[PDB]
Amino acid sequence: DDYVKQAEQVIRGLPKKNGDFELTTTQLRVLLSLTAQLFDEAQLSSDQNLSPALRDKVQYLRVRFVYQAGREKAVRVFVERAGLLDELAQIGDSRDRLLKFCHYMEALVAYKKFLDPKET
Amino acid sequence: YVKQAEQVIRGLPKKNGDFELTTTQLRVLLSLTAQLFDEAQLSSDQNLSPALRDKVQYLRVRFVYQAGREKAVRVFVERAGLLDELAQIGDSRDRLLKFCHYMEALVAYKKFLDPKETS
Amino acid sequence: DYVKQAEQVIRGLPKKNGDFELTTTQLRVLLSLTAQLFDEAQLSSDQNLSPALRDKVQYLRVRFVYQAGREKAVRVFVERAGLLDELAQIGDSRDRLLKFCHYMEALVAYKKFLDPKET
Amino acid sequence: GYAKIEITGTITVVTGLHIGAGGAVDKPVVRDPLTKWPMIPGTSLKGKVRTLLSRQYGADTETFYRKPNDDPAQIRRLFGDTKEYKTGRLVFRDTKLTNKDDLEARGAKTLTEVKFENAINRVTAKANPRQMERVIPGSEFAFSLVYEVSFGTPDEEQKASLPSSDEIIEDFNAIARGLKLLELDYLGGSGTRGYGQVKFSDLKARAAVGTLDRSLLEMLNHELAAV
Amino acid sequence: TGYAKIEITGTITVVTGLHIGAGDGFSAIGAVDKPVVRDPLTKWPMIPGTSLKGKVRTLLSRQYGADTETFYRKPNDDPAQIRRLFGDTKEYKTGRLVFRDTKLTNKDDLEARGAKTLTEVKFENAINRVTAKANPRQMERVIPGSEFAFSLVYEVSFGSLPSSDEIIEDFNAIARGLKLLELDYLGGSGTRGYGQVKFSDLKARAAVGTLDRSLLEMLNHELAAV
Amino acid sequence: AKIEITGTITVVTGLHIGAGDGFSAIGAVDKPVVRDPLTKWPMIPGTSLKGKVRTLLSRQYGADTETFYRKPNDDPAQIRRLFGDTKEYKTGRLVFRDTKLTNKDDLEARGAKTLTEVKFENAINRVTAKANPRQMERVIPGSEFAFSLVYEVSFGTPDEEQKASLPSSDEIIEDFNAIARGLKLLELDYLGGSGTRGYGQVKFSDLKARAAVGTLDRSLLEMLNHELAAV
Repeated sequence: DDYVKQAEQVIRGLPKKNGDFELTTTQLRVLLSLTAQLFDEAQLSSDQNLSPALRDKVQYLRVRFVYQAGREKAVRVFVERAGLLDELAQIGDSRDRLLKFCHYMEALVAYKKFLDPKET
Repeated sequence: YVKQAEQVIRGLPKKNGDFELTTTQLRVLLSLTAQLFDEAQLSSDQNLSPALRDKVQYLRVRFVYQAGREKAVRVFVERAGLLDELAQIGDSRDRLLKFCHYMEALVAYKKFLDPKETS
Repeated sequence: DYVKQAEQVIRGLPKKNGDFELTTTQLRVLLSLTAQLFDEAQLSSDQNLSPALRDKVQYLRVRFVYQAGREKAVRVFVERAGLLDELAQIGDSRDRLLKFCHYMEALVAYKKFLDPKET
Repeated sequence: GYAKIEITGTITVVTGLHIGAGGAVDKPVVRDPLTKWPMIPGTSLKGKVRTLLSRQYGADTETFYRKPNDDPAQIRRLFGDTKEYKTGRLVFRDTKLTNKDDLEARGAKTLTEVKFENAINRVTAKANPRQMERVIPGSEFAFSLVYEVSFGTPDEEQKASLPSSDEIIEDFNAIARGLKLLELDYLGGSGTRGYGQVKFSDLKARAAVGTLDRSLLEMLNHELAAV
Repeated sequence: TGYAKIEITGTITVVTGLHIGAGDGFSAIGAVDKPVVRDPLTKWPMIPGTSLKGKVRTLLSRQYGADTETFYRKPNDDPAQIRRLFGDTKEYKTGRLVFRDTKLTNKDDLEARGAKTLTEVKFENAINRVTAKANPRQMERVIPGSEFAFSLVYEVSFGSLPSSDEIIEDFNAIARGLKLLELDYLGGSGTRGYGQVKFSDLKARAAVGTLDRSLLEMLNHELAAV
Repeated sequence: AKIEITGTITVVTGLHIGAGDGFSAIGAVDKPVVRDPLTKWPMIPGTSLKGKVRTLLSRQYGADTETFYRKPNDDPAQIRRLFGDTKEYKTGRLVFRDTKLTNKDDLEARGAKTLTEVKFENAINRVTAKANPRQMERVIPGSEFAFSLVYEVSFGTPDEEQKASLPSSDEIIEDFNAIARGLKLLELDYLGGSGTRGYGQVKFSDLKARAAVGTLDRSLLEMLNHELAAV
């Protein structure tokens, strides 16, 4: 349950070869903006155990991460370090992991931007 | 650490004639920390019930994500040392309040050294 | 002379618009709690502070500077009467604390008096 | 005993709501200062229906109604007066945030938004912000009020004039048209910009104490559904 | 069937605010000009037993009346069945119910829940229907979580003495008369979102005197109930 | 005396109404969009919807010969008769609402999923041979909110200087013409802001009217609908 501490070190496992980053935040807006949309109604269900209308909906989020993993090598090592596709197998059991997974996922953006300039 | 609040303003960038941070930059912080410790007062037991040991961990996600903004907030957290004592919170209620009592002493000062002339 | 010199500063703050810009309604959060401090400061038998109350003169102290920055008349009124310094050297005992609770009482009664203030 | 008859009910907001009472948050809701929840006072529910039910019975057949006490009989019957005073008949309970849990369990966390705004002056189209903190639009409040058999304490010579059921059953239409327009109208500040569409739900009268007959009270609820 | 002083415990608690006021007190801070009935020493909010008399005096005179309909125009015009508790100049009687004062008991828990100033300044307003002008005011009331103790006694028959049933139904007349006040206002600014109170733990005992056996649990019935 | 204007609003373009700071601010860009704080659906605020109608009407209902209407309290007295000011202390007769999203259980079946999209834009600034990135956000143009507002008439008197400032059944039609020409340009101007970028055109369907309370003229409220149905 302490995986918010895990995001402090699994961001440093990103291979940063120039001295700079290579997995900048800009590539991730097709990832982090689509996990928000299921999250907003996941809490809205009063039932703990999910409906089959909600078990199948996470599956599109799963296959878009493997589309990105086949797209970009940076995402392919981003997944298998923090084990996203590993935790996305038993995420069809109940939402408490699905709640803890996106809670983990929100922590991955944090120290990533902490080392990024982000001037607009 | 109320005297630290006068001390941290002696390091923030004001050489350009004006100030960098506001209460508007750290506004989303104040919608969370003020909501937090007013649920800690009604807590009768000393150790935090698990319903808000993640809510203080919700903040620790937010603070560094808010620290990932423009360099006005870059000076602010580390000259305050918010994060360095924010991981310490997870067990007992008392200095959780003094954590909030520190930043409430802080945000009462950090935009509030003459923002109307912006000086 | 602390119970008279609150007059040449309740005069000394200026109003040119006809009405006193420092309303007495502007202090109903500083002076609804400084009553609650005074109601248990005097019930204390010891000369020094109780341990549960030296934070109370600190918790009140930031509310002075927080409501100082939130307004513009209070922004200059407080340090011109110097309530930051008289709260700086107050943490020892109730010797200077009950000077403070009657220094504000010298200032709320004067500010009621030097206004028309229909009620 | 011809005693007091309790009307329960439930208000639920449909959009945000903002009852000012004055972090650097400028315009809050009325904060119930023990539990720091949002509350709805019984004063912005009496002083607002008196601005509507004294513009429905009155202000249609040309009544100016310049002061808060020139109001008609069937208003100053209920809402109380200083002059005639049969009985002050509308005790309004203050009320607070009922479902703190379901507002927390179903996702929302901070219990009070900071909804922004902006000013634009067409001398120079310059932006001046504004922040109107409202209630969460699903914040349901409980809603209670008590009626009574309203036995008159008269300044007037009509001594011991007890209201019977026919005077009572007029008032439930005044309960109906009191809140029927109130669902259509505001409650809170930031006037005529959309805040405070509310929906009064589950309205029920209930003979809490008294000797009310069986036939009456179920017909007194018939006005309550007419809104 | 000898002597009895039935003492009544319990804890009243404000649910809403409460603005039972003192007119011209001596609190001297500002818009405490609408004060609450405070203690003079501790300056903690309290409740006079006059009001707890003068609400159950009033709101049972129109509940035992306004059914018998004769309006009971003066506090001797009330029937015996109220004034044999509350007192009259007609029979010169001493009352029979010493409604005691009570003050702020749990100030300690109110510092545990972080409640800061013990008296919250509930603002209100005046809107005139032609001008639509806001005339404000600064009305002041107690914290809506605070709790006061509850203490009344009830002397037994002395004058050739009220029998067993006169103890029973008249004590039941209190509990009938008390649940009215629970659903009624108590403080000042009635009918407008103030002055509602909550009662709890209301039991009888034999604090002194030779109280009987059957005639106590009947009195621990309704007052524990309502 | 109250008469509610039932309606429905449908967007056809991107809409970036309201950024501020971010209520959620986790999954969005540095320029966010407002959202229903219980459910995170992009609402429409009743402020800019009033903040557009008042500022579209300082061109057609005035500003004829270099009169700025430099602050909108200097509006003509028809605008004060609808909105209100501190000039006459009137309550206003145009009470809006706050309108949230409605077709959540329709947009997912019409092939749209993400409920909003960050359309990447450029800023080609010729300084040091670059095309500046910027990532403003739009909303789905197949999304339908709802619409309502109520008109109210104080038939006793809404003011103080005269004992009668009420509208009878004659003043309503110039107000509905000011509703007609009010919502007219908004059907071809951007509902939100950040203009000259293809934003905020909406088509009001079913813009009918229902009398909330009272008895009205049978012919009136349907010829009033002509000024509703025109725009």
